[PDB]
Amino acid sequence: WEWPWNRKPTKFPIPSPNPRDKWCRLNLGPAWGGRC
Repeated sequence: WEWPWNRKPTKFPIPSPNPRDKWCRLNLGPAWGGRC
């Protein structure tokens, strides 16, 4: 009860990731549609 753990981080590591992150450039399929 005396150590710096306030306001935890954000913006996970490594830039706009390829892996399942903002992926999809067109209309998907399996469990998608219209949306990303």
